[PDB]
Amino acid sequence: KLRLLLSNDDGVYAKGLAILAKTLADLGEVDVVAPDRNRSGASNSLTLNAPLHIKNLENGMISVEGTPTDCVHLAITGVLPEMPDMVVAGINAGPNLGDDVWYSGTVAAAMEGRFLGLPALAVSLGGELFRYYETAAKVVYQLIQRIEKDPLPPSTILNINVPDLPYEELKGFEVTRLGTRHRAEPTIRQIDPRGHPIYWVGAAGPEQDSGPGTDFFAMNHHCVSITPLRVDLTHYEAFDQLASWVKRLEM
Amino acid sequence: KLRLLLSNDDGVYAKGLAILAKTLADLGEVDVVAPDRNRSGASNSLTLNAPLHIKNLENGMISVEGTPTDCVHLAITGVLPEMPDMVVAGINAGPNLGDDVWYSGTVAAAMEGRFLGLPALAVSLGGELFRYYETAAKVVYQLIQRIEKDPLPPSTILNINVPDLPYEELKGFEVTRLGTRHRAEPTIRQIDPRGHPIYWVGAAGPEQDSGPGTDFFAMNHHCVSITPLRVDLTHYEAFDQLASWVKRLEM
Repeated sequence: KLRLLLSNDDGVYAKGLAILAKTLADLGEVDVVAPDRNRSGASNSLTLNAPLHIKNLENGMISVEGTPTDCVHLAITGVLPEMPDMVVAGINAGPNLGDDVWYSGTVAAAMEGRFLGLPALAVSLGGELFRYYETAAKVVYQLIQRIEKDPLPPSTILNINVPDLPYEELKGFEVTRLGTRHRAEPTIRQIDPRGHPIYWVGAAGPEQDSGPGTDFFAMNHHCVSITPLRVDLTHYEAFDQLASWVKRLEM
Repeated sequence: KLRLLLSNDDGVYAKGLAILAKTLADLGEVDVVAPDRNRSGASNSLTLNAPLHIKNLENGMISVEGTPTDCVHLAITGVLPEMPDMVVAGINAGPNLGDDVWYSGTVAAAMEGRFLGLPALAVSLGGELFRYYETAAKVVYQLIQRIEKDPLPPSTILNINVPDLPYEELKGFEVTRLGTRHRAEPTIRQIDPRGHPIYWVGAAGPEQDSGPGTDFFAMNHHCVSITPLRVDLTHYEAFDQLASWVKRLEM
């Protein structure tokens, strides 16, 4: 069979998502469960205090009045009649590189697919212009066909970024680590029309660790970037110092 | 004098936060910057699409019309006059164990207090009754007191869960790894007053990986559980295998 669950964070009507769904429709059964509108910065947020409305669209897609994580979670806990085999999230309007991945709703939807039997993919198109969604879609199509022939470890979550170029201009595929940024920009305080102060979250800081081997570098050099993400947040490297510290607390 | 920034995800009115703030005010200068509403499930979502209104309450707590991550992020990028020395989030009404940390606003607040340099603690009280916030407050007091004299690595973020028991009934402190949960409970479908289907996210699933060494195991045996969390999401251990697989993709 191969049943693919697709979601995104740009909203159910986004171009990135429609192109991905059309292209993957040739590989298996595609279900789309996506937010009804733009949910950037949603990260892995779940809506817990309120219930969500859900609408079946004329085109077959399912639109949810909730977050990207809400979409995938609901989809794999009863909203879909049949359990999907993997999650693919995207194609995002914009890159998800380095520190940005921590806040990304696109990455979060993929992460929610860790419960399934096959790898989950998050896919993002770089730049600000978004001219070649078809390139990202082709990359994903290829990854899935291979995953069928050549299994990856279970609970593999791949963060994929694709240069906004024609497929032929792509310089290769690279396994990368997450780059880093410098400190975030300060908050911006303004005064609203009634004289109440308001504060914007500042922009992310400039790229810091962006050298060879990072996702930033691969993208800046026209390579598809593929980063495998941890599903266990335990800092094992810290155990030695922390455990001895806890031992010293016994009085 | 030690500067502590306190936040939470239960909201600025929560008993857990009030107790924690009263207790730690003895150890240093405390600034409280917390959401004006219950933001359970917020994960590290950030408000990017709009500016945030912030207000000072009569008791000196700062109330933010946004997420727990918004609170800490704004607090450390120009809302406050001085950089805090550490961030303490909680005390949460309910445990944050294993998988929970992906969605927890409380954990995210502490985590935001890390990858901008600062040490940080997330603190959660177990169970569903929350009879002994004072116990979690006392535990945190002792850990911070000790941290001042017997320093942990500067990059440390701790996820702390406290059994809901009188302090005298705690069996100890334990370093732990994140356990795992079984599949989450089914979505709960209802109909709204106007005849439209609505769906509630179901409760977290039962403990799966719950044996010796895990946070669940420590909590089940009445120990305070202490898990250090990592800031690098790159799954390095998977690189070599993934790199090899990407080459076969390119074949």
